[PDB]
Amino acid sequence: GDQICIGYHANNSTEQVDTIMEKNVTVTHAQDILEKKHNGKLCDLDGVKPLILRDCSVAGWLLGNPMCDEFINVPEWSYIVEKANPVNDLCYPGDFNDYEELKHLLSRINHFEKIQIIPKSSWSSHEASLGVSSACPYQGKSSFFRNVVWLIKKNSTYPTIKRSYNNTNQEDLLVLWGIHHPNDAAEQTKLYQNPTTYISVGTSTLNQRLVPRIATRSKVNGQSGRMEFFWTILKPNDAINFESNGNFIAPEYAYKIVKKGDSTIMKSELEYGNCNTKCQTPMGAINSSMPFHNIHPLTIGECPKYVKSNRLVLATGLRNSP
Amino acid sequence: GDQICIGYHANNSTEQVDTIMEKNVTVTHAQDILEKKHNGKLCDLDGVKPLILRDCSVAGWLLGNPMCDEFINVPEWSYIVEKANPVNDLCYPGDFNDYEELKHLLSRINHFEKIQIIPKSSWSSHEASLGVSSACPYQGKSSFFRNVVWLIKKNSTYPTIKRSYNNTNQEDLLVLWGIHHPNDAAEQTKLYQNPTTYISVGTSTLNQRLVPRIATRSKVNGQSGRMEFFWTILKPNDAINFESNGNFIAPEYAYKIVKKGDSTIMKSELEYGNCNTKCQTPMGAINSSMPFHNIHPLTIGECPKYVKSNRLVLATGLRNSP
Amino acid sequence: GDQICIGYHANNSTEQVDTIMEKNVTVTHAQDILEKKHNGKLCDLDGVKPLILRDCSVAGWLLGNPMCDEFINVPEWSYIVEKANPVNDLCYPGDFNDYEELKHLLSRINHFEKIQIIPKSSWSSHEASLGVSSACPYQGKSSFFRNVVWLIKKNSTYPTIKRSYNNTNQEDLLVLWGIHHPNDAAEQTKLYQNPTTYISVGTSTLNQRLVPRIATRSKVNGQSGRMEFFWTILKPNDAINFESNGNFIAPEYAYKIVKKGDSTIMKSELEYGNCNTKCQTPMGAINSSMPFHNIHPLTIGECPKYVKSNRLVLATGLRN
Amino acid sequence: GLFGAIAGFIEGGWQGMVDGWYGYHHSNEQGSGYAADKESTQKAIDGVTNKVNSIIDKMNTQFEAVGREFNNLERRIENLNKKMEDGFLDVWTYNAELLVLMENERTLDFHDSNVKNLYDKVRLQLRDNAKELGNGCFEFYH
Amino acid sequence: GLFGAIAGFIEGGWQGMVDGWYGYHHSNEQGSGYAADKESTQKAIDGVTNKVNSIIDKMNTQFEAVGREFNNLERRIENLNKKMEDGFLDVWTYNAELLVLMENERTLDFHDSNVKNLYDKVRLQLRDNAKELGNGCFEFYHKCDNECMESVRNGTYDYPQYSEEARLKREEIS
Amino acid sequence: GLFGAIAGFIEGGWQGMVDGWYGYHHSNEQGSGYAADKESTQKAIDGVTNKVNSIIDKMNTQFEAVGREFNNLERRIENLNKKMEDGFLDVWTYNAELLVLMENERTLDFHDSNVKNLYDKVRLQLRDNAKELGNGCFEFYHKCDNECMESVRNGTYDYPQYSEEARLKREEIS
Ligand SMILES: CC(C)N1CCC(NC(=O)c2c(Cl)cccc2Cl)CC1
Ligand SMILES: CC(C)N1CCC(NC(=O)c2c(Cl)cccc2Cl)CC1
Ligand SMILES: CC(C)N1CCC(NC(=O)c2c(Cl)cccc2Cl)CC1
Ligand SMILES: *[C@@H]1O[C@H](CO)[C@@H](O)[C@H](O)[C@H]1NC(C)=O
Ligand SMILES: *[C@@H]1O[C@H](CO)[C@@H](O)[C@H](O)[C@H]1NC(C)=O
Ligand SMILES: *[C@@H]1O[C@H](CO)[C@@H](O)[C@H](O)[C@H]1NC(C)=O
Ligand SMILES: *[C@@H]1O[C@H](CO)[C@@H](O)[C@H](O)[C@H]1NC(C)=O
Ligand SMILES: *[C@@H]1O[C@H](CO)[C@@H](O)[C@H](O)[C@H]1NC(C)=O
Ligand SMILES: *[C@@H]1O[C@H](CO)[C@@H](O)[C@H](O)[C@H]1NC(C)=O
Ligand SMILES: *[C@@H]1O[C@H](CO)[C@@H](O)[C@H](O)[C@H]1NC(C)=O
Ligand SMILES: *[C@@H]1O[C@H](CO)[C@@H](O)[C@H](O)[C@H]1NC(C)=O
Repeated sequence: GDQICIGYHANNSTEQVDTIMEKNVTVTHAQDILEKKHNGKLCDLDGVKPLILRDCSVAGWLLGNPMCDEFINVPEWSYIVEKANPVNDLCYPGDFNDYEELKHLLSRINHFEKIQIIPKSSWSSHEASLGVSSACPYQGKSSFFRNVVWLIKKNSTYPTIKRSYNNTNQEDLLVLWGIHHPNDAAEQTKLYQNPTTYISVGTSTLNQRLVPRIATRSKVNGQSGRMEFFWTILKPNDAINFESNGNFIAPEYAYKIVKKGDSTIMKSELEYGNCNTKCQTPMGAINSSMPFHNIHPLTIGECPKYVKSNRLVLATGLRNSP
Repeated sequence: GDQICIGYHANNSTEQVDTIMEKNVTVTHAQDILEKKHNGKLCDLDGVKPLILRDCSVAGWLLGNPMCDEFINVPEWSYIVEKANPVNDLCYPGDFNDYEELKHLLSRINHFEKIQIIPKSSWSSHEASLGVSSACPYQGKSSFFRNVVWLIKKNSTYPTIKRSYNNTNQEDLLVLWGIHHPNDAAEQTKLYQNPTTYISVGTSTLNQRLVPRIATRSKVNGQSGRMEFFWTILKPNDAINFESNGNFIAPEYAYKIVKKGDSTIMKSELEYGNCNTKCQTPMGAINSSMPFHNIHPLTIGECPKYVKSNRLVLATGLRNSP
Repeated sequence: GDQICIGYHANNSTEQVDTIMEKNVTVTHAQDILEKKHNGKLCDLDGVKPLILRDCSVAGWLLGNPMCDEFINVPEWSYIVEKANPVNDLCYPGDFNDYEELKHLLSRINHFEKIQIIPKSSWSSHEASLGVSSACPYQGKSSFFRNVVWLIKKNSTYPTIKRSYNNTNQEDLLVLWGIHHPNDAAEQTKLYQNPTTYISVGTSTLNQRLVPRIATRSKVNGQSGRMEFFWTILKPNDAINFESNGNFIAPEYAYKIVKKGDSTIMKSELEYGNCNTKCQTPMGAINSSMPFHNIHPLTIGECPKYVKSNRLVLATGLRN
Repeated sequence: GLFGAIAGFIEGGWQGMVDGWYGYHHSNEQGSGYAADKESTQKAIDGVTNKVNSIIDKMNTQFEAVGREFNNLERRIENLNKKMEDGFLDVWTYNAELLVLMENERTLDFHDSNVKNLYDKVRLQLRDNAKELGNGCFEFYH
Repeated sequence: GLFGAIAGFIEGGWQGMVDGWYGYHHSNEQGSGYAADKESTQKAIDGVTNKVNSIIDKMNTQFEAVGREFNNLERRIENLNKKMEDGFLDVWTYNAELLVLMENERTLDFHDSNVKNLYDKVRLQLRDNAKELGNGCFEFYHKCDNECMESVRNGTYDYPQYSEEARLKREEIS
Repeated sequence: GLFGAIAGFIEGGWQGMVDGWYGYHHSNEQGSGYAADKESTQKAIDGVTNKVNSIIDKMNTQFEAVGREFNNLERRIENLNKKMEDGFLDVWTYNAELLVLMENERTLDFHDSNVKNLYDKVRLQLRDNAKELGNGCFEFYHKCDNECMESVRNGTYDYPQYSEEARLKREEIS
């Protein structure tokens, strides 16, 4: 007799999927939805190069540690890359006040224009050229942070400093200054003459009076002294006023905030790859239309959604006959 | 011959639902579970009116900015409404210490009873009536915060203040005071005579010694001086002790905490709408038995659960025949 | 005619389960997956006893409140247990700076060894034995925190103290010191002679200068004065340097951090129960192969996962 | 659908049957007419009503957002706060939308299965006493 | 039930069948008795055991609460902490309760489907060699001794061997 | 599976059918050959494609981690930060893995159901004009040339045209 049979597709597919009740089910067709591959390097993001700090910390860059001269004037960036433990940080040891809040602001900034707010040459009652240390070497000579000026007594006198800067720009200005905490009363006298000193700083919102602290400390990079750095955002048309009779690390250069947008500080040891991507991770860039990836949670750009999975495959076709 | 047919309901229903495999499936019956409508007003909550600060900040209210006289004595409230950027804040410029922690406490409070703890008239060795500024106008005349007193020298002298207040009430007391940071040593002398001043403040827990900071600042509301305000919760039977030889902004009025409960500080630009509701959002009130809504995440009262969905419809009936 | 019938199991089972569309469905077999039982005791964790602070706070223990002598020398612990409101805390009233950050560090530590960094006997220009208070009683006599020394003027003089200690150990050191905030200028003179005083403390990272504050305060445990305590971690091969002309509550003993690992500070009113467990909660220990429990969210050890459910039963068999 | 009855071997629904979800059309000498199966319609109502109530009550324990405020030097915790609150709102939105999608599919298949089972109830009663037309109808041999 | 077999066309279960989930009751001349289908019972056990293990393992990476402490001027972050921890506890409680409700429904329907498929396995073996009573039972048109019954159970029934005898009992003879 | 058709009453798949998911094998006098059911294969493609797109789009609103940094005296909030971010990553991992497991099970059962329904479409057309072998195959009681076979495939089989011939062969054999 004549026959008609009902049946279904089978093939040479080895593609496996999982269900609640059964693992490793061979099927005829499947869709992998998990990206697992990356190019292992740092790329431009939609045409814009990242700022790669190499051996420099954000602090090293913004104060101008003399080992960080490659970053003296940086172009517009897409994102920032910092090593876990950069060796070029505070060459003269000390502290950076509210450093993590500063880095958080940096995450919304794509470009600074460095600007001279107080010329080093305008200090006529104080020595502006003796503020150097063997802690901050440049080409075998004692140096210092390039963006600030360590003021010293002139002719055994340190008159009271009264200096202003008015932000006549249409952008917010990041302004950096510091105080020197010496080793002893003798060092205080040697550097500044005046035994009891302060630094006052005012804006529309800031009302600061810093006092140096003498304490006996362990040598770090050969120094027992400490520098402590402070910052503020000076809004358009606001002024900053400084007053001091000693221990003042004065601004020379400040940073105008000329481009805001999406950015990040990415922790990565990786190399620049002279490549372009839409999606960067600290382990490498991703080029994929897959909706998920398992590379790293901390990504930037138009990325697949991160999951911890080793495997994600959707069944499209039928159970396959072995 | 005779026939019996098995079949199912169909109807005029146009109601659509979604499934994984198919969108826009017409069904015979459905339940919408998403409230999408509100009345666009700020309402009483189960019969209790909110405190609507209009153009006043919480600080403006609690220090008694003279533009905030509408709030000199506020009755029990259900919730508080503050604008994003209230214009009546610190009329004399400066800072409110731990302001966000104070607002957080306010979120658990439904009623204060204001009380005079140190009468303005009780200051016999100091001027209590010269503490006014053009920064704090009332009806075109120089004024000041109403709940604290700016003390001035009397007859070229400022004796040392020693004042205590013992909380003889059964409730916690919110106590507010301040310090004046002047523009210069000449202003210090003119206002307070004594050149080197302090404010000490002690309770069972508090151990405060405040020193003024003299510095040149940008003018805000015409002033280069700054007021800095402080607060504490004085427990029943504890005492607060003040000592000062100048720059003291003394309490006059303090707040008894008479009712604690669920409250919130809600950010809205809306005004009062002379309505009642069981559920209020910053965009408007909700009257619904629906289990979900998409109006706004920050609600107070007996509310449906918030979701970001545009549409939530449960299939109850059958796939519908055209 | 001969018959074969197809059928399925039924039984005497009363076990009930839930579905979206039907509650209280009787089934033939089920698996309960929720542990609901505990032994109501504090136990050793895989053979290691916890440190049970009884009536002492972490501060009471580490500063050596004289009521806390049970904890003068504690062995390696699995976890720490503190009461909600321990009565033996700061016997002399005041504050412990960054206390909650210190407790957080303690949660990653299983063993401290006490080490003498400044001998009590080395204070030859100061009185080291007058620093006692009726606020800190031991056996009906005025006493003080045992791990620090309240230094007083000797023969109406308080020379400037300069003391250093170099961490020659392979381990981090927790170091504790303090300042005394007196009631008035008269008390300042009586105790320390010098009217204007400081404490400076420096390491490779620390740069501290403390000044006493005079304020008029309510009596707590009979005192209007306050003690304020500070701490730091001194790394291997770094040194700590102290300088003071008064108000100094000087270290004698510090703590070597000899074992780091999984630990916790557990809030419980319970006492030791001479038991062993792989999983402890503040309400009692758990012995179970169940994948979930509803006892308490804050557990330590190899534990089931916590959920708020009263009931979790999986259907294995058929409708009955 | 999964069970092959609704818009399958039964081609369409009856506008005519108003008082029920599933049932019968009879046509004898007395004349035609529609009648609803009360027993299977009530069982379906019990199930769907329980499902709606189960979906609502499972969302009793959903996350409630709170206002917290931060100053200009607390930007890290301000951002942590905003991401934590948005995080939970996105989790509960996904939970609500997915539960509704998944239970909608089961509800339509539930109806498909109830109709197939009603047809089989009747077939196993009638046996060779009637002819299976294959359109949902049985022609009686009396 | 979705598949119409359990508490459907098979009216109820057998207290009598103890060593299996699904199976058979035979009644020939040699006498009656119950026997469990080993193959379909074992397949159902493998499936349910895998489901229980899959539900447990999916909850291995569930949120673990940690003790953090805050002072009296850290109320905002104390509250952030408490809401974050409660938030995840509520998420994982919903996940556990919903997964159990949904998989319980699938388990009961799985059993319903296994019974329906066992019945159809036998029907497609017996064809016209037996009569479908409509209660789960097949009346044979031939003699089926304890060794014929086992051929049905183990799924190797010889349809041709009995078809001629079956036709003579089923139909008019001429 | 649930519907009893795939790896059930139809023992295996056909390497031979290449241009379809489900369909037919005919064997008459003109000879054998495979042909795919276009209508049910396309309906299955539409369904699975919609499912994949629905699963992807439901994960558009998934949690995105941000780098925050904390100093050595902010260990409590550093730990709160790390637990909050890990917490959401574990929630969205569970959601993705479980949705895929549950929808994989529904997809395989969807195919099982489409095959069962194709078989029933044909059975209800052929009625007593053919014999049900119980392996997915129908032995015709009449001659069914390549143009009769296509009438079965396209779902317009003329039952009356062949019923008299079919009855004569049927009552003969059984
Ligand atoms: C014709 C009538 C008996 N029908 C069937 C049942 C009825 N109920 C529902 O659809 C329903 C609704 Cl609309 C909401 C909640 C629960 C249920 Cl069961 C809809 C109208
Ligand atoms: C007759 C008996 C051996 N059956 C077979 C399965 C048996 N076990 C279970 O129901 C079961 C249980 Cl109770 C837990 C996990 C996994 C399974 Cl399969 C109880 C019923
Ligand atoms: C051409 C035919 C034999 N099949 C059926 C259609 C095709 N579809 C899929 O497997 C599929 C895939 Cl591989 C991804 C997304 C959606 C779908 Cl439906 C696989 C090839
Ligand atoms: C599935 O197959 C691969 C083969 O390498 C293996 O890694 C995995 O563990 C298998 N799973 C099971 C349950 O057999
Ligand atoms: C240094 O300054 C003093 C006065 O302050 C003055 O007497 C002296 O001549 C100055 N010396 C030089 C070389 O400028
Ligand atoms: C569903 O229909 C509505 C019109 O009522 C329309 O808004 C929408 O685009 C349709 N969606 C799809 C996917 O067809
Ligand atoms: C800064 O200069 C601008 C003029 O460009 C002026 O408007 C403003 O008042 C100045 N600000 C201060 C604080 O001096
Ligand atoms: C406040 O007064 C009460 C009653 O007069 C007294 O018992 C208490 O000691 C006082 N509190 C303080 C802190 O002085
Ligand atoms: C049966 O059902 C109710 C809810 O319908 C529930 O409270 C309980 O778990 C069960 N047992 C009772 C009420 O004794
Ligand atoms: C106290 O001070 C001086 C030592 O220089 C001396 O007058 C006196 O003897 C000292 N000691 C005592 C115990 O009085
Ligand atoms: C501590 O002691 C060792 C050994 O004498 C020495 O190398 C080290 O530099 C000392 N540390 C400090 C901070 O002086």
